[PDB]
Amino acid sequence: QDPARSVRHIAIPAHRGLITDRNGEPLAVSTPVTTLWANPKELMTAKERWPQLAAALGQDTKLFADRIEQNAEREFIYLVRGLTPEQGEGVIALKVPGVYSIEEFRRFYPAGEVVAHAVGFTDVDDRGREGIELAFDEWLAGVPGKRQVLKDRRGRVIKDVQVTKNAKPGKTLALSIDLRLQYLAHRELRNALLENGAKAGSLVIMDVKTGEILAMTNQPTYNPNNRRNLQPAAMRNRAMIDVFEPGSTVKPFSMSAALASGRWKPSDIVDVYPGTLQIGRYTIRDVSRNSRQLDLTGILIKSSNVGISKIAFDIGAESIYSVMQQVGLGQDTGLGFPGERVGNLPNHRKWPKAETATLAYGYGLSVTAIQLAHAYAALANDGKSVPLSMTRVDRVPDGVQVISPEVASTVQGMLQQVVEAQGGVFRAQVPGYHAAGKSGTAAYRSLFAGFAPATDPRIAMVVVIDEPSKAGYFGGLVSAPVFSKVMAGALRLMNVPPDNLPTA
Repeated sequence: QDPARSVRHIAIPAHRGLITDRNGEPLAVSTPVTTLWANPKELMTAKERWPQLAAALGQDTKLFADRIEQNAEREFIYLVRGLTPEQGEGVIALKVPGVYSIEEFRRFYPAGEVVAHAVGFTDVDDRGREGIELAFDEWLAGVPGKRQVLKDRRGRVIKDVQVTKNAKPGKTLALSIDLRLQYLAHRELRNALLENGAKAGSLVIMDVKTGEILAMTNQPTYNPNNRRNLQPAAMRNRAMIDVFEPGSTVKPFSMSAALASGRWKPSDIVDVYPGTLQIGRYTIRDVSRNSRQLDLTGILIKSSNVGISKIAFDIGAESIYSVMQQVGLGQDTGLGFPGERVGNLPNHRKWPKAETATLAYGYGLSVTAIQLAHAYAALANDGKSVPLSMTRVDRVPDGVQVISPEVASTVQGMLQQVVEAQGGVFRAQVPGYHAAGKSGTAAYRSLFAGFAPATDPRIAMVVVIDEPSKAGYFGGLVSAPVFSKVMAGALRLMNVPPDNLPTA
């Protein structure tokens, strides 16, 4: 016979660590629940109790009975996982022979859909599946304990023996996300999609000095507390997973290389007439073709592919590739989110003219919205690229000085003109502040990337609107007004003073 007594092991689930926003607002909270297990050998002695037990478990009478009967020779099965503690005590109070309980936890997400992708969610086993819950799973999960119970020959629990290993609680995590800014970004991106009839979109806000991600929202979104019917489209963390060719939004990096070469200054003029440039078989074409001479700021205002290409041929692709690589376009962010996409930054030993030109005006490389925002953050932070963080930064790390402060300041002023000057991106203007930025077109994505205050930058932001299909309230670039609204609120939520003084 089997021994009259045996010492069996039961895991002790650990309490998963609290996730908060940067201000301590709870974002993911472990909630006590009760799991019930049973010894079928004992249940088989108390069959008249089964229907009441099945009812208390929310299970069908006959499906429940079938399950016990088919497991009659086992000494352990789960009856139900994750009942409320109240529902649990109700089941336990039936006093059915062979019914036992385990204290576990399940997550609740107080901000729900507002921060769905960034926070992510746990699986049925309380394990991180998406977002920060996934990226920091080991930190948040801790380590289960193990305890021993004395059982008899038929698996009846006689008593607790001891705990052999205590559970190590999961550890707390404060995100860089500011829920105040995340709500503003979530609301405005949702409104922009509705008014533009768009498929999807993303918005990222970064602190340019600290590398912190202050907001990251995508549409569609979902309620992580109720995923019954959640469609895969909604679950996608587009800001980190969708790659696209950034188009004219990378011209400022080409310009930074031009100004660093020693060969170009902002007042220089390039003749871009007639809005095309033939290089062998290939023709470089501007979208708008109403220009002849443009200064360097003009090339940006007009999104002149021709103009930036002539500059690129003069300075060489290598110098542009170097800046783009160093600011992180097509490069690992270091954020450690499994499944994050890196995109691609093409390299060559001998750069063909077509590849040089297209790199310079943003085709042939592919990036994510996070990378684009980090790149603009370096430009905004006087050329210093601080590593990205999704967690609160108290001690600011050194950044790599990727662009000289002087070149960065010059480009900031050019991008301020892109927003402010006649012919520029009118609806990107941020009332009460000077803002700086650049539009582009990634079945298209509308892109806007920028920062503010333009003369002393604090915040960088990228807006991506995927496949707009309906006319919005304002004309012009679809993503521009979203930048305007979100930047206006974010700057004020952060108490950033206006930089548009009357000449002081």
